Amino acid sequence: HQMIIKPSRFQWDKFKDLL
Amino acid sequence: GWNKDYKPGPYPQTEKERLAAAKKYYLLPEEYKPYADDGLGYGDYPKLGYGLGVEAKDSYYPWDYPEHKRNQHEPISADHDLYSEDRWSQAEPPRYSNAYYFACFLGVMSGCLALYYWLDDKKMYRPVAAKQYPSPGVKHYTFE
Amino acid sequence: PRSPMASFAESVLNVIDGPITWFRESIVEPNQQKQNWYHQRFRRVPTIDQCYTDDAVCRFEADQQFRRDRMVDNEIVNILRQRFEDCTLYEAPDHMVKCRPLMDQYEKATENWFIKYGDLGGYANAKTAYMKQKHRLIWERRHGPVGSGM
Amino acid sequence: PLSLKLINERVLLVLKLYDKIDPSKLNVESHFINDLGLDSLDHVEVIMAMEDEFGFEIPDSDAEKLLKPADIIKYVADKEDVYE
Amino acid sequence: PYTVPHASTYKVESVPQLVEVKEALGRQGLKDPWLRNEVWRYEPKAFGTHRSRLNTFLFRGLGVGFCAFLATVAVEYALGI
Amino acid sequence: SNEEQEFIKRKHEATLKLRQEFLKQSSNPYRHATGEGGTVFDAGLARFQAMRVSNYEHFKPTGKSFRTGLFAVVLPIALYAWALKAERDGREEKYRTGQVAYKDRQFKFI
Amino acid sequence: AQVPLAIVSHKRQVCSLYKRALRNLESWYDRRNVYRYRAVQLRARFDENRSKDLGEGIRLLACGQRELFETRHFQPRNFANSAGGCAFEREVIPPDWVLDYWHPLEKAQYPEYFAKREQRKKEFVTWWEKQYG
Amino acid sequence: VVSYRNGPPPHSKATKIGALTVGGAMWWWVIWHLWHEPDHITGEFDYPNSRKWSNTELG
Amino acid sequence: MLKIIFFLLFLIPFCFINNMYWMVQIMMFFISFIFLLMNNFMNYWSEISYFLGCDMLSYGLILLSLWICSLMLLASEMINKHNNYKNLFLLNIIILLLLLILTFSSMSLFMFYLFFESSLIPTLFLILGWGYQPERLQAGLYLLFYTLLVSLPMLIGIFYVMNKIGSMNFYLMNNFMFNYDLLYFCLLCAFLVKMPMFLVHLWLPKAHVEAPVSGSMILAGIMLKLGGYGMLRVISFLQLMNLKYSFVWISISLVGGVLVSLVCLRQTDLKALIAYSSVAHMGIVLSGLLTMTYWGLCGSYTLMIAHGLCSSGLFCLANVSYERLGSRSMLINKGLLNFMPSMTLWWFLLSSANMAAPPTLNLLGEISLLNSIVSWSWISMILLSFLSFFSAAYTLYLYSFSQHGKLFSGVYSFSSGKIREYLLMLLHWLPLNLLILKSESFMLWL
Amino acid sequence: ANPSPKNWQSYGFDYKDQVEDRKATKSTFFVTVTLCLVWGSFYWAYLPDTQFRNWAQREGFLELRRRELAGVDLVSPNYVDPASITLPSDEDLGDTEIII
Amino acid sequence: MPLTSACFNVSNLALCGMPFLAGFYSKDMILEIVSISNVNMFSFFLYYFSTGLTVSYSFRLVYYSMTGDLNCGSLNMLNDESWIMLRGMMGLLIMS
Amino acid sequence: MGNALTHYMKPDVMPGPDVVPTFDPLLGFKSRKERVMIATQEEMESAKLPLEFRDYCAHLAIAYQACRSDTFPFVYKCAHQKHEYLTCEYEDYVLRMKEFERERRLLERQK
Amino acid sequence: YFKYNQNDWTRKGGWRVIHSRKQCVPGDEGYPKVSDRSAPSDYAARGFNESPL
Amino acid sequence: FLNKSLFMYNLSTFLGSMWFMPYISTYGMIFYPLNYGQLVVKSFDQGW
Ligand SMILES: CCCCCCCCCCCCCCCCCC(=O)OC[C@H](COP(=O)(O)OCCN)OC(=O)CCCCCCCCCCCCCCCCC
Repeated sequence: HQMIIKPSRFQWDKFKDLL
Repeated sequence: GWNKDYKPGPYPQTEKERLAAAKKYYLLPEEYKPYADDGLGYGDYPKLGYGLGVEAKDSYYPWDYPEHKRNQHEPISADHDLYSEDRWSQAEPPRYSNAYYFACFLGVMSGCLALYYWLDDKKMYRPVAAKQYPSPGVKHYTFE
Repeated sequence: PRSPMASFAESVLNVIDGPITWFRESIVEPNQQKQNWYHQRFRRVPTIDQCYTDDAVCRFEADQQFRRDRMVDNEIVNILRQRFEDCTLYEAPDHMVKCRPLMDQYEKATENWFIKYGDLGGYANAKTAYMKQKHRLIWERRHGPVGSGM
Repeated sequence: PLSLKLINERVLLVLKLYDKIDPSKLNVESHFINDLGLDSLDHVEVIMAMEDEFGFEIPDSDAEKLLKPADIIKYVADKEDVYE
Repeated sequence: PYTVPHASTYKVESVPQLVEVKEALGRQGLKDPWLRNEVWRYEPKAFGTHRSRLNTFLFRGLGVGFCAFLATVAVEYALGI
Repeated sequence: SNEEQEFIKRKHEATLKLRQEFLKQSSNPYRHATGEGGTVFDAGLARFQAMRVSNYEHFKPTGKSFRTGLFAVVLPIALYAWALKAERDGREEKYRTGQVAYKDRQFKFI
Repeated sequence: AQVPLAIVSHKRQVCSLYKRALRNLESWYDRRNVYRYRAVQLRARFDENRSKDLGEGIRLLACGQRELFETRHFQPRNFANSAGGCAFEREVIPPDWVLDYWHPLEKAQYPEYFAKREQRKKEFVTWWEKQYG
Repeated sequence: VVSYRNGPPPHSKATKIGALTVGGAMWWWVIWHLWHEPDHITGEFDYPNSRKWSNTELG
Repeated sequence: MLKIIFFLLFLIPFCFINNMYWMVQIMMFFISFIFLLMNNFMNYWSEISYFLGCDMLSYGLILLSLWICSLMLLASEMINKHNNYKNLFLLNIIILLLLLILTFSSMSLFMFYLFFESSLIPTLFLILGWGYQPERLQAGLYLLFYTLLVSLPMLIGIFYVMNKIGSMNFYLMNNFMFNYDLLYFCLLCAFLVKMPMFLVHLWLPKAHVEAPVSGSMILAGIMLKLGGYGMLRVISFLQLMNLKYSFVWISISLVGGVLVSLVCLRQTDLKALIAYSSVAHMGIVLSGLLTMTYWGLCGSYTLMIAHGLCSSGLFCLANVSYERLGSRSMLINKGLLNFMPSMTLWWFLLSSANMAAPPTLNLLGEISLLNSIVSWSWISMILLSFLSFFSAAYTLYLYSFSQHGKLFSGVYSFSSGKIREYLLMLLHWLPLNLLILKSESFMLWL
Repeated sequence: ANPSPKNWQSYGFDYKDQVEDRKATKSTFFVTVTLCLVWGSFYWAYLPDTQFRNWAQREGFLELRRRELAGVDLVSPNYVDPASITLPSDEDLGDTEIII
Repeated sequence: MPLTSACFNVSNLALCGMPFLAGFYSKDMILEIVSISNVNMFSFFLYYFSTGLTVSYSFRLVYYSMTGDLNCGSLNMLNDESWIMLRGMMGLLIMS
Repeated sequence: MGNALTHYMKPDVMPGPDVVPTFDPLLGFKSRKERVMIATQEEMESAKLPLEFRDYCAHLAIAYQACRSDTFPFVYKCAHQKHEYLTCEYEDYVLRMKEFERERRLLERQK
Repeated sequence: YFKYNQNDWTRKGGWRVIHSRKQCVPGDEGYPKVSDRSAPSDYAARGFNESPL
Repeated sequence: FLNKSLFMYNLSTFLGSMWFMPYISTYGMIFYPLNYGQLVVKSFDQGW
């Protein structure tokens, strides 16, 4: 399973959960 | 390192100013070619390729920037927006002229509009009368 | 009940209608206190013609009743248009014959609205409609009705 | 999933299906002009044969920079990103 | 590219559609080296022919459809008729 | 021509030096590891930026510039203003004369 | 790292014309046997003509370029995975430094991969100091 | 899967069964509506000739 | 009212206390919540306290001012990370917001003028203090000298109106009507510069670019609307003369909208393209204002309210790429879908709000503005279609070229997106779709 | 595999300590979302008739009930009564611009 | 592709008007209403000649893809085991 | 070509499209019978029949609507009754296919 | 919401439901049928006919 | 066989390129707005 080079999505998910 | 530092200067009237402007824009002197001395025309900026757009340039060449198809320290053309890969560029030169395409399209359109609107009152019809609808004042008859 | 589709729709309507009627008559209808709310009635303040030019007390009151009468007449035209829309929906094939008195009444309402509030602009004072009425009555006196004037 | 042995088999199969190349003289290190008798247009036929075989486009500079079948193997393995 | 074959498997004379081109080029006085690269492309076992593919495509379920139509006719006469 | 190949070779040497500068500066681990974002310093990008911003310094009131500023901006403005004034005056004289009915006038805002 | 040189020889020009002519012939004739027959016809047309001089070859090369521009197909066949194809560069891979900007709790999902990346960082910085430093 | 200079890997029974099933479904629908309603392809109602009617009835 | 004014007056000493940057925006959002509570307003002036009162136009403009300044403190965290002068920045923002509240809740023309031209000095201070360009001197001098040169004879016009009438109040000046050319030119041309024309715009694209993010918010969010508010207050007593001279300004504004919409297709800066984008929509606002219809005035108020949010939200989007990619150039900003994919939601949600969008208040402002201009003349259907087509021809270009394509090579490592930025572009778009609900609030000020 | 608690990724509000990030983040989300967008929208949903649009519809329904009962006009064309207004005479006006 | 070719077969003959399918039921009810109504000469030319064009391109769409000689590369990935995909195809096939 | 083309060549011989009977209905001396409606106006408008389908036999369309609503959605159960309504239209079409044709004969006898 | 608190004449912002007449075929109750509403006040009432005022 | 698409090449280009209609929309009538936007910038926005 090759590892895709994705940017960080932690801040968007934390923003969604805080909202 | 700002816009006041690197900017186009006055027009190269003499040859030594043309050589200094060619060396300033990281261009060989033979390649450099300034604009005209008219009111709209830029001063001291190089006149790059206005023949055909970015799609005409070689995509198999190893570029420093594969996007925009340019190397490092290469002078960007002044109408880089109009001659970009997105708008008004072709990978190969067009087969015909610009007026042949429009001429054939409006010729076919003028023929089709003319032949349709000439025949607008020659619609065919079945051997059929008007559709009879019942009215309290006007009565209709059967054939039996 | 005369069709399988009609019986299925009746069953779906009964399953839909049951619990909401239980929630209304069992929970919503009890524990609701009885209170009275009233439609607001406004007395008729004298208009823009029955007061002096130097007084700004009358201009505010006549402007406010002109705005209120504008909103009421807009609702007259809106309800008269909705009557024609309900005529078009309720008389779906035969809307040509029945909706004609309503359309004539609505067209008369639009004509009278354009007589009173027409061509006044965004800043329509009570005095502007009165001066428009003065010039309209003068033009009706000397040039006949508008549309065949000289 | 590919391999260097598989791509080598592809290159020698396409170059041995060419009737103007003798399979006895054919080798992975055999030069296309000095060792084998090929025209200037024959190498273009070999290049478009590799293009139709491997399913991409080879540019003209990379067409003239290939002189051996091992060079074609190294060019294909660099483009399709296999080294084992 | 698993289990690739050799060049001795591919022969020009096995297929008609390439030996027709070879005969036309011999009539014109020319030869061609890339016929053996396209021998696999026309195979009667792996790929079939033109007439077998049309009968496979146009009439894939004609027999099953006719059998189901006979079944529908046979069950329709027992109930409707 | 033999002069063409020397020019192309000199341009290729200059392009090779600029390419080596780009490969040195683009994969810089220290400049990446500073954490402050940015770009590799390209001269032509800054030349393009100051070309797009500053353009009055090369401007002179010639006949070609006057023709461009007349036929590009002032003439469509003048023709559009004349057309709007003519249409509004033609409708306004019909409105003020009284040639149109009350119930037969467009845009009653109703 | 051989950057290609922009000068094109006359033999390279006629080889490029031969390649583009056979690509246009492949676009025009879809069946492989008819394309092969016409390709051998065009190869014989080139092979009867290769014995001339240089100036006549240059003029007839310009005539062949004009002819190939005249007979060019409106929808030329191209490979999909190569440049200029129907599905070239459908996905864009961002550079790996955005992997360095992940959350540490997001970095905990692949700890062996991030440990190997941190091991490879020292090898890259010594390689960069060897190469350009 | 990948295949080189040969056919595909041999198909499963489910694909062949499904292909014959949907071909039988289409052709069963076609021949069933051909048998039950043959009149829809031709004229559902007859078209008598307008020059065939006698002039002695109206004329 | 006096509660909001004294709230900001006692929020003034928050700046002098150290580590107090984030409490001021908390109290600003609290007073925006309180101003959401005090909403008992009708078309006439209510909450009359001395010389301060409020009607529905003033309510919407003060609420927009409070929201833009509250988001302006949220957007500027670059002032807080560096040791740039936070106390002076907070004092300038509070003073400027207080001046905007005072010039919008002004009962009279003169106090509106006084706080209206008091507002340009904190904008001058933000532009020449907190910008990041060598041409901030060219930015602030163009703005101040353009607005001052055309607004000084407006003071002569204002006292000519005072000498002819007697009063300064808006309602008593609504009764009168003047038939003078030069009074009309004095009382109009200052607002005709303060909202962008085609000919007089220059201060706008050369003052938006060289300013900070906060200068961009305060210029494209509420200080293109001071001229709109001024024309909404002045046009009521200059109807006869503006009906004589309005075809020139409407034709110039419509052709200039088409031409500036053609300019943005040839723009290589993100912050300059939104700067010219403010010219095109306010051209439609100016073309719908001078027709004097109910629909033109209501749709102009709705489009100014819905434009002050969306242009400021677009200017926050160009800032969060300028902080990371290091430049505002459109060539550098390419392929940000693979860098910040979660930001691309807010890019397209705020670029679609610049054009006609399905849930936004901008469409309800644009529909009610094109109604009045097509009603004004039939010749405008040719050039409204061209302008409203070219608007999304250029506005899709900024999202398309910045947020799609191959990545710009040779970009160094920058930080990822933050929750503050997602919250900042959340509050620039959810007011645009929550205000179509209760839209009779933000449209019917008459 | 086990990340350190001292290696904390900041939010957008402060870049010096973790305490000021959480307090400002929670308070800024308090003063915008659950005050200005939810409680403020709940207040604006149940806002009374500031504009008189509901009263205009009720008065229009009652007026259309009472005007067609009298039957004079559904919408009155005149602002005042035509007998109450005293128009000037033709000799009084002279050459004045009468606008229609 | 036995099942995919069968789906492509059913949908092309539905498009051309294989009797008693959906496209036939729509196309005959459109086209014979034209013949009993007032239609222009050029409009009646543009209907039926374009229907012949429709069957002509739709059977040409067959011939290059199916019932013809392969012209692809030496390496192909032809398979018919994508069963979620073909389950969606079965649902739309029986509905069509 | 065809029926339109003769209208370009002989307009006085061939009548126009959807032509009404110009001459007398009793000129042929048949004393032909009068078509009498079975369903009147109020049950025609009760069934929501469209104005393009209020023909001389709308009672068969009313019965077809009743049988469609009786076995909905499986409306094929009295499918032949649809043909009954259809052949009434065909009978009307036959009358129309006579009402044109004898008119041409009436336009030929005067020519 | 749509059958117990729909839009009435005292409120503008509700969902104002307008229904068309159902088709009456024989086999239904009352096949000789005309329009029940004929007055102009019956059209688009929104519950105005049951008002206490 | 005679290639009926290579013969009548001008007719097959018109029928093949969808009546020359992508050229008319794209690379036709787009130079005339895009260059004219630059003439506003060069002459009237910055010069005049
Ligand atoms: C109104 C004015 C509009 C003017 C627009 C411009 C002119 C349009 C002219 C329309 C008629 C075109 C006639 C043919 C001209 C072009 C011929 C051609 O280029 O054919 C090439 C090609 C077959 O060539 P081949 O080598 O076999 O194929 C491999 C590569 N193509 O051919 C093909 O692939 C297909 C060619 C089809 C030609 C015949 C069309 C179909 C006829 C039969 C079906 C319709 C029957 C209808 C009958 C009832 C009519 C009422």
